[PDB]
Amino acid sequence: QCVNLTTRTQLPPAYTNSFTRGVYYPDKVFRSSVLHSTQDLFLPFFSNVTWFHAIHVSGTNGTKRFDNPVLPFNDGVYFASTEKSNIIRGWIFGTTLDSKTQSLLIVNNATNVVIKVCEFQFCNDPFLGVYYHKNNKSWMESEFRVYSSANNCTFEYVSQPFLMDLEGKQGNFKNLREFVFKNIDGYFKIYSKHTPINLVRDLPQGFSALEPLVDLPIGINITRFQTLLALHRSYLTPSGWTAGAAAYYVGYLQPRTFLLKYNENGTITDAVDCALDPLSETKCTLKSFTVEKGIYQTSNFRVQPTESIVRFPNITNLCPFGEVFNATRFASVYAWNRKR
Amino acid sequence: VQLVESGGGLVQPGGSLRLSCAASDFSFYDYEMSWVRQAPGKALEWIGSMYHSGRTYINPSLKSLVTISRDNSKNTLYLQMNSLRAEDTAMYYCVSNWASGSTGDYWGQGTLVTVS
Amino acid sequence: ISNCVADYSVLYNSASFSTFKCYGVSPTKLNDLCFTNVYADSFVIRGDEVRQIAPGQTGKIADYNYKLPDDFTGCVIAWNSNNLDSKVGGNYNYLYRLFRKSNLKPFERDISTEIYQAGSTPCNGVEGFNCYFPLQSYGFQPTNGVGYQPYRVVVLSFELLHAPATVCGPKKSTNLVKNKCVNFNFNGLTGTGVLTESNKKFLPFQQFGRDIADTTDAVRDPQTLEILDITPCSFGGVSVITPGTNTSNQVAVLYQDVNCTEVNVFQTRAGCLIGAEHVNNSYECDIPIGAGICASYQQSIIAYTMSLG
Ligand SMILES: *[C@@H]1O[C@H](CO)[C@@H](O[C@@H]2O[C@H](CO)[C@@H](O)[C@H](O)[C@H]2NC(C)=O)[C@H](O)[C@H]1NC(C)=O
Ligand SMILES: *[C@@H]1O[C@H](CO)[C@@H](O)[C@H](O)[C@H]1NC(C)=O
Ligand SMILES: *[C@@H]1O[C@H](CO)[C@@H](O)[C@H](O)[C@H]1NC(C)=O
Ligand SMILES: *[C@@H]1O[C@H](CO)[C@@H](O)[C@H](O)[C@H]1NC(C)=O
Ligand SMILES: *[C@@H]1O[C@H](CO)[C@@H](O)[C@H](O)[C@H]1NC(C)=O
Repeated sequence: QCVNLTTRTQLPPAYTNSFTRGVYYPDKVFRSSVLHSTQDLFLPFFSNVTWFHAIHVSGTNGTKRFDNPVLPFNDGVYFASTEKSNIIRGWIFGTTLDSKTQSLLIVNNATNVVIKVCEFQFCNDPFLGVYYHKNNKSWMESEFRVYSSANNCTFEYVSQPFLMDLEGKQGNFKNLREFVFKNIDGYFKIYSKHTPINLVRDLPQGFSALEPLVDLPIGINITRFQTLLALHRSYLTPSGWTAGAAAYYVGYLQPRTFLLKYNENGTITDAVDCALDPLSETKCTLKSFTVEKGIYQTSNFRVQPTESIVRFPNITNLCPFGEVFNATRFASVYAWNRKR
Repeated sequence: VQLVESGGGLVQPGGSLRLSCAASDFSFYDYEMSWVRQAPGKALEWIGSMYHSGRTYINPSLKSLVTISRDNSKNTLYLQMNSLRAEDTAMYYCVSNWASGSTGDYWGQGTLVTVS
Repeated sequence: ISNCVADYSVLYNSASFSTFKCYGVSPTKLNDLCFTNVYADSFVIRGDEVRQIAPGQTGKIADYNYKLPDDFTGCVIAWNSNNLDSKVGGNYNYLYRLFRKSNLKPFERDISTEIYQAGSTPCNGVEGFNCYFPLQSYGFQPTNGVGYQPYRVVVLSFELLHAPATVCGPKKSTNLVKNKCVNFNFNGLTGTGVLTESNKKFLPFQQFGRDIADTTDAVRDPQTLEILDITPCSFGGVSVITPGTNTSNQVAVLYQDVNCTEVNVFQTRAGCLIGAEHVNNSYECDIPIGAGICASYQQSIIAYTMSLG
């Protein structure tokens, strides 16, 4: 355990845009045939989702190199991935990703998902891998190479696994697991669902409201993330470590105003961003998805100030304090001295 | 089991007996150790205990035949009981982190002893 | 203890109880005030020296071994366990302590056992005279005194940290009654109305529905998981139909859009009309009621259906 392999490649991410992705249920309230407007943390429509590439297997001759760094995370992330092979294992939520600080761990372990939080003592470079056990016919995907040793913590949550291998059909699904991890008032919220999609790269035009599946009552002001990718030991095929590849996404939420349509069964079918286009702004004001012809006063636009100006007179190098505070004697109460 | 004991067997009344159980790391013996045995038809009978420095206190009821040697680099400790009588046909146990509580101690298996 | 429910009400009826001693925390409202973390304690100490766990008191056990909080977020909880650890011949197993260095700050959990000097003679690794061992035996027998027999002293401490809901009481629950004006409290959704079963396609993660203008109408049961409607029961204005205090005094009271099934009797579109005879005649409209029905004074109050002409 506690073994490092970081490699070199830093190929640039070909910035792509999500068409209609990042629509969520920001409540547990049933609503039928009502267009409700919310001002919550969302992902703006048609925005640069960081088209990250995981460990690069560009096939002419090997050269597997890692692309899972530590990034600055403001409010949340829209995370999506194909991973037809079960590669992504968990997340390394934290603040400084060192000792002295609390951290959050998500694990797949596709028998029971473990949401563990402990003040671990991470070693140099955290990664994954698979080794022998010589007994019980098992394999080792220990994250103790990420999480050396825990102390002074008793936070554990293991539940019914949500990140199954629910493909079960070998194609046309690709388990596009979409997530948002957001921190509110010292409370953790997670929303996700599975979407079957055929596209090779990028994201489609489809709309799919993303349901919640777990809320975590802990209260960590999580700042730095990290993803996990399944890896396997190199064998006698012409110390070897970390054979694998993947492809994952990273997004960032922005405070926005969103208008959401509700089906007669309560399922969100459509949504409109109330800050992208003047046409979309017209829909939000009228609270309808179809606007009749005419002219509507949507909002007010003013040009904002540019700089700052401070003006003070030519008086400098004076401080007449102390003659009134640290004087030898003060006057009587009925005859107070008024020093202008 | 991560703790094994060696010693015992059929011994004529009056012989000696020993038990050996060892660990590996210097910090695993923090901080209390003791010994215990459960003879069939007998309740618990604690004998002695000691801290890291080696200060010992022994139960006054059966404190006449207590002698213990301790090691640190080998990470061991031995409870030596001599003058094997006819009432020791039972199983013994040595325990690490004895005082740590209900869930802070690890137990053993012992070896069979025959006494006439 | 975190993300649990500490059943204090159960804890008041769990084992043998002798002495309740609370300081700074009310003993009757433990369930209501939700706490954050509980660090349970279990004393094995004779009752003679138990009373020393408080500010302004000193003892070999209270201020040396394991210190309770000065701001007692809990109660000094001590019971009796005379029938637990009694054996014949004297239970010389448990460990006393003789002395330590000096006074200690609150919440100092001692593990090390550094050697102590009693006088001018130094120890420097020597145990014995003026350098005492930190262990001594207890005494427990079935024939020993009750006070010197072991006590089950499980002191409970609380914490008001700024953490999400982790410790609170059970608060119990009640039964459900339908088709009656009742007061409901479903995890905070307090209100009054009529509860009746409904067929609404509630999503599994959705708890309570809500129509236009934020009027909750459907709520899922927390136990049976059923969809129940919510609507306030009958209310409305009360009108009086009178022919004036110059011909008679009989009046007919009309309850606007309140069904006659709930408190002669005639039912109209405008509401139940109590105190008026329904007749099939048709004259000019004298006292207008509504929906084409309006009453008049003949030798009583009778409600027509107004004749156009
Ligand atoms: C909430 O968020 C941060 C998470 O680290 C913590 O306070 C921060 O401490 C670091 C020290 O390196 C500062 O750089 C940050 O500015 C602090 N955050 C804020 C908002 O001040 C801590 O967990 C929580 N801090 C507060 C003020 O609540
Ligand atoms: C995404 O980034 C590229 C340059 O980095 C820019 O050309 C493009 O306009 C951006 N698209 C969106 C939706 O932000
Ligand atoms: C909750 O407890 C009651 C006890 O009778 C039980 O009948 C009920 O099934 C439980 N709720 C659910 C959803 O199982
Ligand atoms: C009101 O009274 C009438 C009597 O005919 C009955 O049909 C009806 O069910 C009652 N309730 C409502 C809501 O109308
Ligand atoms: C008056 O109207 C109703 C029928 O709807 C009934 O009470 C009765 O049969 C009628 N009486 C006469 C004389 O028409």
